[PDB]
Amino acid sequence: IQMTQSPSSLSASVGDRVTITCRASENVNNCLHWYQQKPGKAPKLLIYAAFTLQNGVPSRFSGSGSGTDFTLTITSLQPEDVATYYCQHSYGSPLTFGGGTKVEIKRTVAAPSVFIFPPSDEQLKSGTASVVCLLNNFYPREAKVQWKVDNALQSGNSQESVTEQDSKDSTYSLSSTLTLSKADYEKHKVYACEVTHQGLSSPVTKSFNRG
Amino acid sequence: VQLVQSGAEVKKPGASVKLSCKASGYTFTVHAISWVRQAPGQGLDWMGGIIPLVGMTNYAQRFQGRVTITADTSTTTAYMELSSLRSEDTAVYYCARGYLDIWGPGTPITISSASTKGPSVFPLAPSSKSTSGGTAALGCLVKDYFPEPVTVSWNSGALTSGVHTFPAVLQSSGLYSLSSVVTVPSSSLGTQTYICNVNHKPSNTKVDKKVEPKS
Repeated sequence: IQMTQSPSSLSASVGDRVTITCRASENVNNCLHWYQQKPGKAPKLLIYAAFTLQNGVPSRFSGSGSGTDFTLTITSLQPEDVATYYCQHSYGSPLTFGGGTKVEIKRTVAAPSVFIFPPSDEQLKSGTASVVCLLNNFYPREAKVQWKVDNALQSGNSQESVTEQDSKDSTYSLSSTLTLSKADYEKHKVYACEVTHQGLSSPVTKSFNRG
Repeated sequence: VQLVQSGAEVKKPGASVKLSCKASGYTFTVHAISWVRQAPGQGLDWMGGIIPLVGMTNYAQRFQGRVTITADTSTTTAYMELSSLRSEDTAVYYCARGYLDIWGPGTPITISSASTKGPSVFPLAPSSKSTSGGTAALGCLVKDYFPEPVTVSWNSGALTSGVHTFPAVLQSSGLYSLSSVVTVPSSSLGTQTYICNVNHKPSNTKVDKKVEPKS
């Protein structure tokens, strides 16, 4: 049996009512269950038998539907509900899951706090210099991070990673890591990361001198 | 109620893997234990289950011939053996108790010819360059490991507020790297202790690094 969820993702504000749908290719009566999953964690059962709330789950989660058409509702979206929601049918075998609906939060703009870390002495002894720029607790997710070495704009030697949306405050954090050989690192004096973001009225630069 | 699963592993193509799921806190024999795979793109896929009372099993047809599910009541432990491993078997493998209440934390299995490599761990030391207002950031850089995942805790799990462990990046070398950071009061860097605990189970590597302020 084929399980089809919609939408694939949605964005709502805290307090909004969220509606997610699951469509089964054939009748499954009430053998339809809902799960919540956050990045890096196991799924958690929310609702079984299409409407029965699992003990400990808050009452703002409710399910309805019968046959082929099912709805998961969140009546007042809370920040900790950011997650992907999965339906699953158990009418016979094989058990199969929907493709998931990602629920994301819209919130007010928050500027990043910006931090920079010079390479450790232990890493330098190994012959590599990683420089880390951290953007912490910002919203929305889009951010621009540029590296400058001795005032020259870099390309080609950095990698970025962004967190999932925070379950308490709905923000993101981002890291940008510049990696050079010890020799190339010792060719230059000033290392700086410049951050542009919607919540910053001007770009923020964090810099240090190799010494 | 608890399900504890065996650790992450890299396996060569064509190898076999036997995953384990140790159940506790409930009558092992009276609950079906299912194995559910979660792979990028393929999503969640049930592979089969077993009722440890008489040991009756049941297998998704897609997985018949390669999968064997067993259970050992004496040790309240369920097993899943997957043979003739291929690249598309790369996934997190969950055991879950019967719908499925209570899931284990999953066993990440990477199918690859590359050798396991444990991480190098470096401090991201707090300095004036990592202060914002009265807040200081500090962290650990966990570089050059394979396969995923590394897990990071701080102060043996006692420090969790304000921690961000970033998703790993893939370096041009084909090794992984990530950072784990936390924000703390800048005023107490002299009296508080901050240690990152890094575990790379595929290599059984465990590292603790005390992160000291720089001046």
